[PDB]
Amino acid sequence: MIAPMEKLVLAGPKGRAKELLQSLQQAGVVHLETLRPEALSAYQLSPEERAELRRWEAVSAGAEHTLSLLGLEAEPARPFPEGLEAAEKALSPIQAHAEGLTRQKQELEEELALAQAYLEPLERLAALAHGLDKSPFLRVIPFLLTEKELPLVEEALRKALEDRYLLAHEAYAGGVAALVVVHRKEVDQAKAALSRAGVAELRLPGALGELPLSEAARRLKERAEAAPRELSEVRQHLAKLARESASTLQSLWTRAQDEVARLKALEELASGRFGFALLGYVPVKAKPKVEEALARHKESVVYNPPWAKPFELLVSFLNTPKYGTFDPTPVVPVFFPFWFGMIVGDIGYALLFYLVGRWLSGYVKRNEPLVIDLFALKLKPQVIGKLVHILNWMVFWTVVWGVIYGEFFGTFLEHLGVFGTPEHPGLIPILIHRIDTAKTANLLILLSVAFGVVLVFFGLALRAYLGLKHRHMAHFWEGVGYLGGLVGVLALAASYLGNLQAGWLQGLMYLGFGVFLLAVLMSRIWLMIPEIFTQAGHILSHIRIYAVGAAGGILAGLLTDVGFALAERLGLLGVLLGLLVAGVLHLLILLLTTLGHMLQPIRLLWVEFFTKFGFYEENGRPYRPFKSVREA
Amino acid sequence: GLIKSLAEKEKQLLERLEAAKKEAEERVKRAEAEAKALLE
Amino acid sequence: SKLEAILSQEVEAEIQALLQEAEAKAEAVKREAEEKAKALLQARERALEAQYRAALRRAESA
Repeated sequence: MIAPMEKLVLAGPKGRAKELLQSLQQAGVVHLETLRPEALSAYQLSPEERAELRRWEAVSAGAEHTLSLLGLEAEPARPFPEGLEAAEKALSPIQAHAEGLTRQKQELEEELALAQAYLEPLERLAALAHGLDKSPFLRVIPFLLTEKELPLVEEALRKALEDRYLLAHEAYAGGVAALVVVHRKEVDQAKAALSRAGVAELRLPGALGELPLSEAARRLKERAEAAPRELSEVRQHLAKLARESASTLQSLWTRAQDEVARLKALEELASGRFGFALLGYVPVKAKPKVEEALARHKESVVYNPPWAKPFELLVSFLNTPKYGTFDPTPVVPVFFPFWFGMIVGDIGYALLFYLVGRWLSGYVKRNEPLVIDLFALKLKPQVIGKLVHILNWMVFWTVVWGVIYGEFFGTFLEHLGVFGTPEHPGLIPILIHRIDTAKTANLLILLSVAFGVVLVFFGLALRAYLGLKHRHMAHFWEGVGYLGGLVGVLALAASYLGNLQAGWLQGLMYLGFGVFLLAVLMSRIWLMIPEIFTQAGHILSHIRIYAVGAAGGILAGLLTDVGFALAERLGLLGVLLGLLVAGVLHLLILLLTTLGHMLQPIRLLWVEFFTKFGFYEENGRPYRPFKSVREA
Repeated sequence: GLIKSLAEKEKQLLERLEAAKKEAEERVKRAEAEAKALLE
Repeated sequence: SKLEAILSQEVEAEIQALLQEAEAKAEAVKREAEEKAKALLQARERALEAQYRAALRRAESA
């Protein structure tokens, strides 16, 4: 249909062109390009193919259009054959039928809109006018004015006409309908009087207005009455039309989409031998082999589980050759526990995160927009919900661990094992979070730091590896010098951390530690020699974020001591249900912010990731927001 | 890509079309001769 | 390869339609001449034949 062989099209990053080419070449594929720089050894662009293209576009578009007016819109689907001609033929009756009704629907609505609005002035004016609208032989001017204009028209009329006219008005809501009646001889003067007044002849578009009021009034009544009934009948037909034939459109539409791309791709190969990917035309025999050998990479168009799922997608860039350095695939176990352990809390909080999870991988039908989430129904599309089933679970797992770190947190929140106050407070367990002891807090602080110090190591090793294995002396020097930097930080810290633990064990080694730093920074020379401050800021940043991870955590915890524990009344056994009045509202606001907190991790990682520490992305660049990748 | 292989193979073909045309024009040169001879 | 095979195979099948065409464009020339020639030898039998019969008649009639 495009060649006697049918094209299969695949694309991915620049690195995959070569790997894609080797597996495909082996499969039994023919009319292969990319290949060399001036290839034209197969088939090329021609009028006819372009013509066909035009035709397919018409097919695509027509389906879309008809669906739009009709209501709903089609899914993508796999191609269903039906001749190009046949398809063209297919499209025709349905669009036309639908279209005619679409017109009818608008027309009916338009009639009603005018008819309702105009009905009241016209009957009212007609009643006033009656006896002159048997045949004007007296000439009449209708007009609506409310209260304000009413003296102005009369005064004008009186001067011009004298008093040989009849001026009448009655209210009806929508001002008062007013009439001036004059002889057919006085008409010129009567109108002139109106011109001054600023009020002017009430008009209805088309035939009706020119026709005196009585005839017009009748005409408005028939239309008003007619239109709603008629609309129902046609609309009903439209509804029916959608139900049956929407299906037809969808299958056709989809077929058209694959064809359009396929042809366009072909145009690209013909001429100027493509860019970076790899195509080819495949006999049916070759077609399974090509799906078969792929090494986890390409995107095509033809024609434990938590841990494995994102790991499988980072693998495609593990296989990509572009450096001798490593990719961010190890990232998943450094992130994953911690991400869960970001959740911190107790009875009023963490230990309630369970519920949230149950609505994700599940739902509860009491939730206005989490209706049937297993079949996806949302304030965003059903399809998105179905796709992010993968996610709904990864979030659910988050919920399972976050609840668990609710007891992890809650170890140091109670007992008579370690703190000399009650086993569980009898009102509600947890009433005062005990960590405000210098030491108790300190160990949790230093604990957080540690996962960060390791992350500093993770980057700089990889970083040094970029320059090692490419022989970028510049990348080597960067990674090495910053590890020199670490030595000085550690000296000062000890002199405050035990105060007297070291600080003269390593604080006199310090004179020599500064020497360990500067050896290779000076080898790069550097012009941005100052930047080493900021590099010290990175060591500290890992600490700092981790520190925040503690503090913000604690902050979360201190709200249960007024929001679930006790904050109102001297103290009773009614305090349980006294406190819930404010508590519940505040809870969700609190909930939201910790979602923000989990982005602190990603940013933390991103300090290293997007900034080349043996990694691709460097303030963007090819390779795509990795956050969004590992999420599944 | 190996440039030469496909960028030369595309030439071989042309010279087979070319060769057809040559072998053709002679047939015309044959009938021209014959057109004279039989009348002469 | 089989890829280069399809391009061969096409070019040759086209070649033979040119060559057979070439023959036909000749064939009509060849056969045109034949037809023309027939009309020349015959037409000259005619005129000369009259120049015979009529010659003898007037000779006898004389």
